[PDB]
Amino acid sequence: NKMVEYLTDWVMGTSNQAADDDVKCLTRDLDQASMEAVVSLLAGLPLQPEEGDGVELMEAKSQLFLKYFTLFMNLLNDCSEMSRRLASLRHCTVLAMSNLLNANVDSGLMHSIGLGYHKDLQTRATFMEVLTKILQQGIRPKDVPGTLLNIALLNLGSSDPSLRSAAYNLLCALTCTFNLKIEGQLLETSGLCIPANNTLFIVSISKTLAANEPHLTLEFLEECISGFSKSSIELKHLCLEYMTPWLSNLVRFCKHNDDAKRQRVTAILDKLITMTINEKQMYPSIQAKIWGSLGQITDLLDVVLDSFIKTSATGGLGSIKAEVMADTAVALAS
Amino acid sequence: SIGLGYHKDLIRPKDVPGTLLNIALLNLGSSNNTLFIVSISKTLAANEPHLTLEFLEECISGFSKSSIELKHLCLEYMTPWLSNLVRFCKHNDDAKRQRVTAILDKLITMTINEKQMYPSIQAKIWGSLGQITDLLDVVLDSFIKTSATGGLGSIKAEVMADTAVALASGNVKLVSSKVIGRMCKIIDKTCLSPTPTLEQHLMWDDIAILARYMLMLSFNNSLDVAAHLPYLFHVVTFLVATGPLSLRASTHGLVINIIHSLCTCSQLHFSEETKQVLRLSLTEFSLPKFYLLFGISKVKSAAVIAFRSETFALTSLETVTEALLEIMEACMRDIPTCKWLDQWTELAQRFAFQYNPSLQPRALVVFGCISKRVSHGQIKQIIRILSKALESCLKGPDTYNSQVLIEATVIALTKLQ
Repeated sequence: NKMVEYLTDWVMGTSNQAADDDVKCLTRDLDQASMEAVVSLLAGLPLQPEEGDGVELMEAKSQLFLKYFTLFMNLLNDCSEMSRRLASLRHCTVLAMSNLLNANVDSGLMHSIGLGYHKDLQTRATFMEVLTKILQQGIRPKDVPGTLLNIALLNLGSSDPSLRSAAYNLLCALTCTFNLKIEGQLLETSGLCIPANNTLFIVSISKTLAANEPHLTLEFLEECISGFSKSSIELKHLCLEYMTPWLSNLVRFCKHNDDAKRQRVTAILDKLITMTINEKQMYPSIQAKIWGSLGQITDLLDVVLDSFIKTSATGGLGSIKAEVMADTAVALAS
Repeated sequence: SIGLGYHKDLIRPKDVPGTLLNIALLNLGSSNNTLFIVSISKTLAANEPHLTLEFLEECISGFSKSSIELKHLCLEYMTPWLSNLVRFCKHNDDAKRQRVTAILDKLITMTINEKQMYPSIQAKIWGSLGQITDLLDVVLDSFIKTSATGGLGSIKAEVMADTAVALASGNVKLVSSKVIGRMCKIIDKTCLSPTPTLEQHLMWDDIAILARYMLMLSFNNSLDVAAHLPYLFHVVTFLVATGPLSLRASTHGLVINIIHSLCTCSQLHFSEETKQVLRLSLTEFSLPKFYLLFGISKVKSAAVIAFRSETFALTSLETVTEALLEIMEACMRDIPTCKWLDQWTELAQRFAFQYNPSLQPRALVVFGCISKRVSHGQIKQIIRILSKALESCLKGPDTYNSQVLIEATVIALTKLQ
């Protein structure tokens, strides 16, 4: 593990220092070879930090893993958009990242969950292929449930056939491992030609998972509200569609005698209010879908109204937040 | 002069009720009364479902000129009115029929154009208009006509193929049966004006357009395989390694998806061994050999090439048909009353002994490979087919078709005997 810190410095040492076409091609070839060497070296390599300053293993492992992961992501995110090397180098980098992640289970996904949404759908596809392997090796895997379910459900309705296939295989793995009452219809496969219009299928899967398995109902909601900002408009519509079936479950985890649970519910409601205030293009959809459904449940009215009032005090009189929440009170009332 | 209600930024007197109600409903939301307007629209649609035609025409017309938020409101309060269109479906008026055709065409143009709200547009309009079992025939006919006008590989054709999944979400059996029956009917009716190959036929555009419908409806058992398996196998046998590379990949994906749906359908309970055979078949169908057998070789993945816009030998078709028959007979060990081989044998012998330039060379081999009991009439017909093909090759300049038919007859005899 010692030489990793060296060749990591060597890797992407001149990712932007090239100045000549021949120099650029030679540096790209050298980077491809070095990436191949690092990928081969990290394959199965445990992540054991050098003995630190009386530190726990968790902190040193997180620091080292984060250093390598950010180095690799900086290399790859700059590696998109020498001309022939652009694809081989990208694949070598992502293979190295996969071999790093698979080696360390409770030292990985914490900082890797942000690659699922990404911007490079090819990157995301590989990420969900990796997670499928990991979950089949028979952050604790309790909170990983909803966080992974959101990623898989969101990535089914993508615009790349490979991405949808990867997401489908991920749901197959997650349902098999976590025993979710989705009646067990999915079977893992490859070469599937998943149709592009999977809105009804994803929405039905989410509805059945919510009703049959309202076990998590919080990690999924937090992840979906977080990722609703990071998606595109069409996927914003899809995400609202399969998140509407879940907002009903928030009632049960609202009156529980836990301060952490109440704070989590309050944060979810605050994020939803912020989404309502900010997203103006699809405003009637957001109202009639989220708030028009949240109003139909009697228990959560006190919490929702209190969040409205607190955000009104924070935003200030005459501010966009005040007007938005005054109007959305009409939607909540109905 | 009623058009001024559909303003810019800030005549029978019976139907003007709806033609003015549309203006009122749209204008109520201009600059949060969306819930009120939507509820008013739903209540009017239910309690007063009298016209349901002038109002829909007016709303579709006004959707084009509205704003994005106004478009959201328009879809929201107009979706409740699409369900009531079922009443004016069995009506015995030619004018009403033309009106419904125009309305469906306008909705199709809206679905194709406004791609921003596309998930919501589909789930609201088509996800509701599918369930009305009376209007399925009209919807599918308009779909096929629009796709034909676009042609294969068109934006309209792709959008219709994608929207067929939404339509079939509601009524899987009806739409699946309609699509399969129309494709089988086109294939059969191809036997009236024979041409040397299918890609040279006049109905090839129809065949290609209807194939992608099955490709998109195959996933997640939206074709009801447990009832349409023989026709799917028949179509695949006639389509294997035919047409452009996109269609070859589509055929491969269709077979893979049909096998997957058969393996993951809950309407047919299977023993452990049968499901194991099916899973092994799905594993084998992705191997490098079958990619060459389907003609989709030197492609990394079939799905990647397929969702975008080479000579074939009868030995390959024999191998593919044998594999499919293995899967089919493996399935049949559990369904006691299954008559699938009878159906496929009937649909193969139908095309085996009737002349055609393109369907007969394939059909003879498929019949030989699939048949379970031959009789002397079949043998005599096969031998006479060989004799007539030899005579045609000797006389007619078309050497390739005659040689292929001779080879098909020889292979059919080899299997049948």
